[PDB]
Amino acid sequence: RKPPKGMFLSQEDVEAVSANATAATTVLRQLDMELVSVKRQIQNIKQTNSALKEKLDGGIEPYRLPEVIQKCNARWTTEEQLLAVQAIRKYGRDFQAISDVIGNKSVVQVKNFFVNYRRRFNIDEVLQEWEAE
Amino acid sequence: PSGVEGAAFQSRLPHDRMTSQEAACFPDIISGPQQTQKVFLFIRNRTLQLWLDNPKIQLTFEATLQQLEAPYNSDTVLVHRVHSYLERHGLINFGIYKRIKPLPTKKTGKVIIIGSGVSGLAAARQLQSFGMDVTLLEARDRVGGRVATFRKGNYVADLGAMVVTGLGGNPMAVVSKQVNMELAKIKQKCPLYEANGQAVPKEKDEMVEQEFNRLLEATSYLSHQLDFNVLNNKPVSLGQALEVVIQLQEKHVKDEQIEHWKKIVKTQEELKELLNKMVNLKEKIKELHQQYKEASEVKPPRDITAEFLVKSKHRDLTALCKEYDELAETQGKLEEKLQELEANPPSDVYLSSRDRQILDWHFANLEFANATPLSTLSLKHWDQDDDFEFTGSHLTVRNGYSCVPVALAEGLDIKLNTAVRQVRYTASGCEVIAVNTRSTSQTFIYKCDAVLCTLPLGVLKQQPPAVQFVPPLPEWKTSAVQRMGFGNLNKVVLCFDRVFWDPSVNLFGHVGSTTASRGELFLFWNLYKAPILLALVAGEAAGIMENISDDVIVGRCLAILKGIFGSSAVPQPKETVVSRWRADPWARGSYSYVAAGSSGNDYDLMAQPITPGPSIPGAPQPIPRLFFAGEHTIRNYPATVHGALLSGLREAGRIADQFLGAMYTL
Ligand SMILES: Cc1cc2nc3c(=O)[nH]c(=O)nc-3n(C[C@H](O)[C@H](O)[C@H](O)COP(=O)(O)OP(=O)(O)OC[C@H]3O[C@@H](n4cnc5c(N)ncnc54)[C@H](O)[C@@H]3O)c2cc1C
Ligand SMILES: CN1CCC(Oc2ccc(OCc3ccc(NC(=O)c4cc5sccc5n4C)cc3)cc2)CC1
Ligand SMILES: CN1CCC(Oc2ccc(OCc3ccc(NC(=O)c4cc5sccc5n4C)cc3)cc2)CC1
Repeated sequence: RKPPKGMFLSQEDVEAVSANATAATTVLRQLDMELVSVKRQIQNIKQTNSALKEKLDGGIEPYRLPEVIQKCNARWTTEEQLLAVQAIRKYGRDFQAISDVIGNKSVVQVKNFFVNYRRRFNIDEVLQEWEAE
Repeated sequence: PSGVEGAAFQSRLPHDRMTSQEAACFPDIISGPQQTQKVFLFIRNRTLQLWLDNPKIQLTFEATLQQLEAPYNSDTVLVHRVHSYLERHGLINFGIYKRIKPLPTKKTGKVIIIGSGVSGLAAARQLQSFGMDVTLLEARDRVGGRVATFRKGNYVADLGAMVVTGLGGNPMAVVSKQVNMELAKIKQKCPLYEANGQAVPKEKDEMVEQEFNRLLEATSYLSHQLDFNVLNNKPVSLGQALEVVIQLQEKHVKDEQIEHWKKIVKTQEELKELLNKMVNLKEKIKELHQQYKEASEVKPPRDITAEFLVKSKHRDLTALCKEYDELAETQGKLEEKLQELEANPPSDVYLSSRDRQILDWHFANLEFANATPLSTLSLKHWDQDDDFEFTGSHLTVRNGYSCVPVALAEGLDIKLNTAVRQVRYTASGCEVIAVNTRSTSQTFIYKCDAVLCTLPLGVLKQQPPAVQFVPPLPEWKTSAVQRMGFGNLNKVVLCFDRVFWDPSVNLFGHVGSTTASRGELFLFWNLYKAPILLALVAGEAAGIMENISDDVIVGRCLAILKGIFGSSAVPQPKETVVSRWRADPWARGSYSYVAAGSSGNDYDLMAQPITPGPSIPGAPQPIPRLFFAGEHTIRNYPATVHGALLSGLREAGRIADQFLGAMYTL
């Protein structure tokens, strides 16, 4: 019903080898050349990657900034209000970014800021100007 | 198998069903009720049991009816019909047995049997047992035919038949009880020795023998599941299918490598686009950190725009540093996934040159068993007689296989050195023309009612013919002769003065260097206590070694033994014997094989007797005059001694029913 476990005798493969006299050698050569083509395509990409790996030498360690977590405050100081308006102008509706720019304001407070001071800070104009960029 | 049921299996008969032959002899029973059939079947099985429990004395009808019990011994004409049927067709009272009722006072009918082989001797024994005048014509100076034993002193070595292929259902199990046969088993451990003299490790000996048996099952899948049996109008041979399967396995090995290395380029190219994204992100981080620094150089106090600039660059730099860490996380998983794929590569090759040579030895052993190169065996029908293989360990004859045909020839009228040259069969009788092999200018004429021809299949193939048939054999007969294959097989007997090998090792093999010479002295035998090595020549090398002198063949034999056992531990043999069965004019080969383009149906064509035409136009249909027995005429047991033995019993019963009458069918 099935070949012995280890033999691969499909009806499709038998006819491709029994076509002509040298159809056996023709099939086995096109696989030997395809093996050579892929093998040296490896060492081409294997060298391209090894060359790019040295450009990343040292990582980004001389560029990381130290970690500073501050108390998530509640009172919106006059300073922190202006930082939010500029954050909306630059980041739009990315509240996680605006929260990190201010630092001491939670994401829910930033969203509540979008509605409370929506009147006096003209957040609708600030947002539609961000949509230009 | 035990009881009366086992005696039926021993006689190659089913114990619970009437056979095709029994239906023709008892058509009133097989068409009647089931009760009559089972009564008949017990009488048949019980009679066979009595014969097999003591085959050295004749089993008479009076003895069979005495040892039966009711209700089986109530119908006497049924017991008489069963006993006369079994006696006629050689199922009981065959071989060598003391006769209770001495032979009839005078004989009835004249039968000439051509050939004193096992098939001819068996039929002559039964035909003379039935009360006919039998005369055998043998061209050789001895009986046995292809059962030839070499004896010089205590030395014994069979040049022809040698192995009894089990006793479960073998008629030779009956002969081995009537004749003093010394049967010995065969240790099936064969260490292989490469051409360099060193042995094959048990590592490769199994991982190649297993791959060999798996290649044969693959060819059966090609034949019976894919119908790969015709390749450009020509029938596919077993050698073709084996090469096709091997090439498909070498093809799958390459397909596994290509798809494995293709997994690497696919992953290594993911790493290329990832490193390019990391090197561009590191350049943005390098630029952003510079801009963040310049914004921090602005000494406080500063307006909210310059303060927002520092807070903005800090958040943007922290976000870019968060992307680079996730990309380095992905780089770690891809970099070790590549070490995963490059650490588990598929097989480099299917079989190496060292493996392929050892595989060729197993192919040579297959070419020995079939006595022909695998490029000639029919892929579909080469193993047609496999279902009828006997059960039990295969044995050999320790005192020589020739003791059986010699013992069968006891009491027969055999004309030795009488080569038949022309067989004439007409509607009114037959005449056989033969000459004396020692001086062909001396002619003999034999008249008879029927001729039984047991000429070897190679002799029937001769062109120009060695035996002329008048009238010529019909096309369906001659075409069946040309379709069937007759193989070739040779042995080399090496008689030394002492043993220099392993007495426990019955036999060891030699792995040739080339595929073209895989059968050239590939196996060495040591069977008896006497120092006789028996080298085997098979395959394509069998026909080529016949064109080489004896001293050169022995030279290649010693060259193999010197490299295996030591250059000084191998003495010169005192007696050498090399067989040449293809060059033998009375055999013209070894035995038959199912050639490509042939089938098992040709074996039955070889058995059909020839009936001549009417002598006078308008005369009734004549009687079959020319019969054929022999190794090549039995479909289910060809190429064997027991097959020829059975074929002789077949025609002997057929000729007897023709000229003596079958009274057991009423
Ligand atoms: C090398 C070898 C090894 C074998 N090993 C085994 C084995 O191990 N086990 C097994 O079961 N079988 C084996 N066989 C096969 C077995 O020997 C045969 O199947 C069997 O012996 C055939 O018997 P036969 O009577 O049909 O033919 P034969 O034994 O050949 O009898 C035919 C006779 O006719 C005679 N004859 C030929 N031409 C003429 C003529 N023109 N005029 C008059 N007479 C003629 C011949 O001399 C011969 O005696 C082996 C065969 C060979 C060659
Ligand atoms: C380890 N491995 C190594 C190979 C082993 O295979 C073998 C092991 C032992 C082995 O003994 C050697 C051997 C035993 C018997 C036969 N048969 C015949 O000569 C024969 C029987 C019949 S019937 C009609 C023809 C015929 N012929 C020709 C030939 C070789 C032959 C092979 C199996 C184990
Ligand atoms: C099927 N069979 C395969 C081999 C297995 O193990 C062995 C069994 C027997 C073993 O004795 C040795 C042995 C060797 C060769 C054969 N060959 C034949 O009889 C034969 C079949 C056919 S078809 C046309 C011709 C022909 N012949 C001649 C017989 C027995 C040695 C090993 C057991 C199952």
